[PDB]
Amino acid sequence: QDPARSVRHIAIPAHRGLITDRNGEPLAVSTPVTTLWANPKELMTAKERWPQLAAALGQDTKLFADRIEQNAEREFIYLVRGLTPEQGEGVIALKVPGVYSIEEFRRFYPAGEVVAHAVGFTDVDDRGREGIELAFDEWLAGVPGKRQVLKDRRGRVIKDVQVTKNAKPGKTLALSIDLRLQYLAHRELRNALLENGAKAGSLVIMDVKTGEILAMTNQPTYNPNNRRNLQPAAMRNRAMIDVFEPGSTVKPFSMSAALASGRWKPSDIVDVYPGTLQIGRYTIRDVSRNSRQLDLTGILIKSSNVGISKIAFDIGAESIYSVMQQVGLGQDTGLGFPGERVGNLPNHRKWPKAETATLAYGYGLSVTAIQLAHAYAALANDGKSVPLSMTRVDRVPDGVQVISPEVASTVQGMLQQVVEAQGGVFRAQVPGYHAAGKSGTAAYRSLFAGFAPATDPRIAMVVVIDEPSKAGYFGGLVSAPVFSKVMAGALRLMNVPPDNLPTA
Repeated sequence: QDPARSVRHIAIPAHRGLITDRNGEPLAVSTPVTTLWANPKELMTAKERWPQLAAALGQDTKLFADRIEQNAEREFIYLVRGLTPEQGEGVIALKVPGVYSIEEFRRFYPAGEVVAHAVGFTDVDDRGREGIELAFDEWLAGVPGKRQVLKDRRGRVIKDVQVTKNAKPGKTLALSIDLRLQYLAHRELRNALLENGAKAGSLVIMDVKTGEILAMTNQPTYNPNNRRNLQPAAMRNRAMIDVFEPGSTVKPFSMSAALASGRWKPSDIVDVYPGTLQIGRYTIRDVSRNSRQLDLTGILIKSSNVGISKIAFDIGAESIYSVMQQVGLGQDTGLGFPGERVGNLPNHRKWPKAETATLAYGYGLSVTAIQLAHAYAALANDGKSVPLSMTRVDRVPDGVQVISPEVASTVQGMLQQVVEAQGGVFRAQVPGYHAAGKSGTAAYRSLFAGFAPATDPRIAMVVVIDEPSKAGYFGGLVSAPVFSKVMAGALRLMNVPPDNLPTA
């Protein structure tokens, strides 16, 4: 016979660590629940109790009975996982022979859909599946304990023996996300999609000095507390997973290389007439073709592919590739989110003219919205690229000085003109502040990337609107007004003073 007594092991689930926003607002909270297990050998002695037990478990009478009967020779099965503690005590109070309980936890997400992708969610086993819950799973999960119970020959629990290993609680995590800014970004991106009839979109806000991600929202979104019917489209963390060719939004990096070469200054003029440039078989074409001479700021205002290409041929692709690589376009962010996409930054030993030109005006490389925002953050932070963080930064790390402060300041002023000057991106203007930025077109994505205050930058932001299909309230670039609204609120939520003084 089997021994009259045996010492069996039961895991002790650990309490998963609290996730908060940067201000301590709870974002993911472990909630006590009760799991019930049973010894079928004992249940088989108390069959008249089964229907009441099945009812208390929310299970069908006959499906429940079938399950016990088919497991009659086992000494352990789960009856139900994750009942409320109240529902649990109700089941336990039936006093059915062979019914036992385990204290576990399940997550609740107080901000729900507002921060769905960034926070992510746990699986049925309380394990991180998406977002920060996934990226920091080991930190948040801790380590289960193990305890021993004395059982008899038929698996009846006689008593607790001891705990052999205590559970190590999961550890707390404060995100860089500011829920105040995340709500503003979530609301405005949702409104922009509705008014533009768009498929999807993303918005990222970064602190340019600290590398912190202050907001990251995508549409569609979902309620992580109720995923019954959640469609895969909604679950996608587009800001980190969708790659696209950034188009004219990378011209400022080409310009930074031009100004660093020693060969170009902002007042220089390039003749871009007639809005095309033939290089062998290939023709470089501007979208708008109403220009002849443009200064360097003009090339940006007009999104002149021709103009930036002539500059690129003069300075060489290598110098542009170097800046783009160093600011992180097509490069690992270091954020450690499994499944994050890196995109691609093409390299060559001998750069063909077509590849040089297209790199310079943003085709042939592919990036994510996070990378684009980090790149603009370096430009905004006087050329210093601080590593990205999704967690609160108290001690600011050194950044790599990727662009000289002087070149960065010059480009900031050019991008301020892109927003402010006649012919520029009118609806990107941020009332009460000077803002700086650049539009582009990634079945298209509308892109806007920028920062503010333009003369002393604090915040960088990228807006991506995927496949707009309906006319919005304002004309012009679809993503521009979203930048305007979100930047206006974010700057004020952060108490950033206006930089548009009357000449002081």
